[PDB]
Amino acid sequence: KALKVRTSASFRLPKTLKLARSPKYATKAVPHYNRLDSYKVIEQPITSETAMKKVEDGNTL
RNA sequence: AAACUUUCAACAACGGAUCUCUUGGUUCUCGCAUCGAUGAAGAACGCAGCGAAUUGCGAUAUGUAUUGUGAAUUGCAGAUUUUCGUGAAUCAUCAAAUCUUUGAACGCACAUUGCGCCCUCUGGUAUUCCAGGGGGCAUGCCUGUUUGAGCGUCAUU
Repeated sequence: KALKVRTSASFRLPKTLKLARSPKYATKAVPHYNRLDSYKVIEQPITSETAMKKVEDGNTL
């Protein structure tokens, strides 16, 4: 007894212990290898003659 | 008389009838029961040495694995010797995988390849910033879970 004197007439939802995930098995099972590798990002270089201008003269492959 | 018009012939056009064909349909019978949040159906964009479509598949992209078959594929090119072999093939089979972006579509959005937050790791002086790799975060309901709320309500110091 001697109850909780409150000030806010507004009764908000009382902050509580939001527990985190501790799942009994991995959903994915095997972590997937990198979607987008080094080699998989950059495919072919270019041979359009006006790129080979830009390579040699501008220093941009 | 010629030209012309007409009729009719052979040959030639035009045109695609007829005939004959037929990997399509068609109805009838029989057998079976098997989609999907373990992401279905559908879509989008891709992917072939040379593909536009089709067919197949998903950045492991006309496939990988497995098994069988036992030498193809074939338009060209090309391999490779694997041809008394754990092994050819646009083969069959198919139980292992991959399965972009989507889509019931599920972080929140969605005429946008937009905008977040969390966990973890690696870069950059980094718990907080950025970036990269991974794994997440939908709603309802259910069973439990812990955390709580109500002088709803009981019993105690």
